[PDB]
Formats: sequence, C-alpha cells, structure tokens
Amino acid sequence: HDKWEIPRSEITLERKLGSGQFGEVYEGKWRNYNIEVAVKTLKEGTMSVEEFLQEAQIMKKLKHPNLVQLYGVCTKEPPIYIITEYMSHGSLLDYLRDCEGHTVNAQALLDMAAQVASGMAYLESQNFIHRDLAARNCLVGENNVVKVADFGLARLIAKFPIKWTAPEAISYNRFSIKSDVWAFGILLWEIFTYGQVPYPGMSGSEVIEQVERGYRMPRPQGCPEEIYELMLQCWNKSPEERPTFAETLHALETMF
Ligand SMILES: Nc1ncnc2c1ncn2[C@@H]1O[C@H](COP(=O)(O)OP(=O)(O)CP(=O)(O)O)[C@@H](O)[C@H]1O
Repeated sequence: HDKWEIPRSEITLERKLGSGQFGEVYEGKWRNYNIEVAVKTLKEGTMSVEEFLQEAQIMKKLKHPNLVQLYGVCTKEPPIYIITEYMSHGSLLDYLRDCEGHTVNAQALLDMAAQVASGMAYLESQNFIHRDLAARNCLVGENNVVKVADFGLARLIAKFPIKWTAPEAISYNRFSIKSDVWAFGILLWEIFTYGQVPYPGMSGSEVIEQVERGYRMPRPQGCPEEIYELMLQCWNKSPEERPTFAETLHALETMF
C-alpha cells in the first residue's frame, strides 16, 4: 500500500544477473530517471511476501555510503520486485577473483576493508545485527566504493553457513553484533587472499569441532602481520572481548 511503492510500468529489466533459488536478480532501468537498478524478484510459490520484504523493511530504515540503497518495491501484484542501486562490479568475492581486483595492492585491499567496517559500525550504532556478513554479500560500484548488502536476516535491538559463524552462534544460537565481528574476521581473510575459500579442505563438521576447541586459520602469505593480528582479535573465543566495529574501523585507518 505504501510510500516506497514504485509502479511496474516504470521499470524495464534488461538482463539477468542471478540464479533462481526463490527468485533471480536482473539489471534493469528506471525509466523516470534513466538510472540502472538491481531488481530482486520472487519465484511465486515460495517465501511469502512478508518473508521477502523484511529485507526491504530493514533497508527502508538505513542511510549510509556503504549500505546498498533501496530505491523501492513493486508489491502491487506478482512477481514481487525489490528495486535497488546497481553495482557495476558485482560481489566483492568475484571482484577479488576476476575484474581488476585480482591484480591490485595491499593498500587497495585495506581501504576496501575499511568501507565494510564503516558500514558495519553504522549498523552497530543503530542496534542492528546483519547475521549474514561475508564477501559474497558485499558489492562493488565505481571507483571501488564497497557497500554491504543482503539484509534478509537482519534484526534490531534459523539456518546458516558454518565457516562465517562464530562458535557461540553455532553451539547456542547466541547471535549478536559480536558474532558479526567474527564474520568480519573471516571476510578479512577472504579479502587478503584475493577471494579464497576459508578453512581449505575441511568438512565443516571438522570446523565446528576445531574452532570450538580453539583452532584458528593460520596467517596466509601475502598478508600484513598487522592485519592478521586483527583477525585473531575478531576470533576471540569469547564474544565480549572482540572489538566493536568502531574500534575495528579505527585500527584500519592507522597502519602503512
Ligand atoms: N544490487 C546489485 N547490483 C549489482 N549486482 C548484483 C546486485 N545484487 C546481486 N548482484 C549480482 O548477482 C549475484 C546474485 O546474488 P544473489 O544473492 O541474488 O544470488 P546468488 O546466485 O549469489 C546466491 P547467494 O545468496 O548464496 O550468493 C551477486 O553475487 C552479484 O554479483
């Protein structure tokens, strides 16, 4: 019924970007300003409107230069659309692996890691928990602005992927901003290894076991001691002795 409602006539849709698990993506064009957009769409026997849109409902309440921006929605009838700013280099994961991002230096990696921090710190200070933070869920636009995306599992103040999830969250579903910091830790590993998959080789059953028992991935060669020292900080056995996003950010802004 509401104020973010965009008429469907106004959006075109020009090409496909994403798969069909509950609905695909597509680049489109918003005719009334001649700007590109990402349209997320809903495969029609699934989810429920409510469950699709809470991702929107969260974005409605956010404004920040490293948080992908909601333009609006077409819930007038099906398929449901969630319209958002188009990011010209796709997931951070991809960017690091392919387009340009493969061949860049450690200062590039750092400053793109600070933008994620910056966005997260804003979420922190607004009492939000993302819950699904990783490189695949971060996007890239022009001049390598990096933004944070996917607020599907986001909340104010349940299934999951083992390797980005903190041991307390795995064992007890105690999820919090500090579990989000754990993930940032993993993200950092991903960045500084030009998009590698974490805990190489291990089952995911091995990982639950090993990390609850104290194990942490070794420093990978390429990565500034400084940064590795910071990963470990985010991987602190105990939630409440991990940095705030505030502190994390500040750290990154120091450093050669
Ligand atoms: N707003 C946006 N702008 C530009 N590209 C986007 C975008 N949203 C998604 N994409 C691109 O399409 C991909 C689709 O991501 P999405 O989460 O929709 O499906 P997916 O195939 O990646 C399954 P998963 O959620 O496990 O990553 C992204 O990784 C990204 O490259």
